Amino acid sequence: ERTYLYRGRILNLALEGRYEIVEHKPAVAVIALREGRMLFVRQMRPAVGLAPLEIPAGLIEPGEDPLEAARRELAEETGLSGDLTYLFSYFVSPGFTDEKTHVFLAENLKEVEAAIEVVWMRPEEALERHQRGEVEFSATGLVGVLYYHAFLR
Amino acid sequence: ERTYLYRGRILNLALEGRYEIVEHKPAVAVIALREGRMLFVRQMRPAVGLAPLEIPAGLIEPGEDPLEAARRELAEETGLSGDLTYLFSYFVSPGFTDEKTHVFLAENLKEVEAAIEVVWMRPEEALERHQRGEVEFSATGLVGVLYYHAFLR
Ligand SMILES: Nc1ncnc2c1ncn2[C@@H]1O[C@H](COP(=O)(O)OP(=O)(O)OC[C@H]2O[C@H](O)[C@H](O)[C@@H]2O)[C@@H](O)[C@H]1O
Ligand SMILES: Nc1ncnc2c1ncn2[C@@H]1O[C@H](COP(=O)(O)OP(=O)(O)OC[C@H]2O[C@H](O)[C@H](O)[C@@H]2O)[C@@H](O)[C@H]1O
Ligand SMILES: [Mn+2]
Ligand SMILES: [Mn+2]
Ligand SMILES: [Mn+2]
Ligand SMILES: [Mn+2]
Ligand SMILES: [Mn+2]
Ligand SMILES: [Mn+2]
Repeated sequence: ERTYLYRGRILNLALEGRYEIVEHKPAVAVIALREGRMLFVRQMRPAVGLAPLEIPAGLIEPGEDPLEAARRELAEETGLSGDLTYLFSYFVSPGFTDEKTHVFLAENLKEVEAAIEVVWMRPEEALERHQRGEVEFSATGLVGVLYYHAFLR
Repeated sequence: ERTYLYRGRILNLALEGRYEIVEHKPAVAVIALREGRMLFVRQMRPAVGLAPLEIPAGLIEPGEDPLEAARRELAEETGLSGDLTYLFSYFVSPGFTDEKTHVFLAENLKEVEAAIEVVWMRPEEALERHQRGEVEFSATGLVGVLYYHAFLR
């Protein structure tokens, strides 16, 4: 049984016996390569007090499925559309939250539309800047970089 | 300025203006290969109501640095010790929490010690079971699988 301590906009906090649980909407993230650059985004993230390197990502809204949310986030954050393929999903931190992220690949990007900074960057370069302490990653940014190195070279 | 709504054992819930923020201890995770198998673990995770495929992981305790926490978690969860190398870090979900995960590689594993299920499994097989819907991943499990495919074949 869950007891709710807080019902919010983007999360709920519950207790389930001794466990502290944060309920959170599911998310999507989009991996996109063009001319050897990966599409990263950065924005201020008050939770961490900095702007980590992320890939385009967002919450799934009411009525939407993951593919539709992925299309919307890509367009809203970067002005692009592409051919989207589902890759895999993961729980961001299942020791305390149910947030699940669905990850897509986007191909054949086109500008559909001309706060969030678009940062095209070679993944090799993102990984080197991170190893040197120059940038932090979100899980989505790291998953994009590792996926590229595994499968897209 | 943060306003605190809840101060807990493994998180705090705060408001920072319009943002809902969950403070959380930093974590470590350990990627380990032996004879082509990756060291996964599974445990029931009440937040998600299932046991996703993870790698050995845990919270950094008071007094510890990430390397020490990684050594401890590996031993406590799997009875093993190894030669540990720092790889990279990521924020699990920086749109709402400050949880940061430090990821290590372990080599030359040895049994130091004879709830958490140890699951040695080829990463190729973990990825195929996940694509087929048979298992879910945590971020740490997916990062382990992608890192292997990128760098350890
Ligand atoms: N939700 C909870 N609330 C209260 N206490 C808990 C909770 N979960 C576990 N405990 C207690 O806290 C102790 C913590 O066990 P350790 O191995 O250091 O951590 P980990 O594996 O949980 O988390 C490691 C990362 O992996 C996952 O992605 C997580 O989300 C983290 O990001 C447990 O024995 C319980 O006593
Ligand atoms: N902590 C917050 N609390 C309140 N509202 C917020 C918060 N953060 C953003 N908003 C509002 O909610 C809207 C959400 O913007 P969208 O693009 O769909 O989501 P995303 O990119 O934030 O999160 C995507 C994933 O990436 C990260 O890993 C996250 O942790 C997620 O896992 C914002 O415009 C704000 O109005
Ligand atoms: Mn977003
Ligand atoms: Mn957005
Ligand atoms: Mn912009
Ligand atoms: Mn653990
Ligand atoms: Mn443990
Ligand atoms: Mn066990």
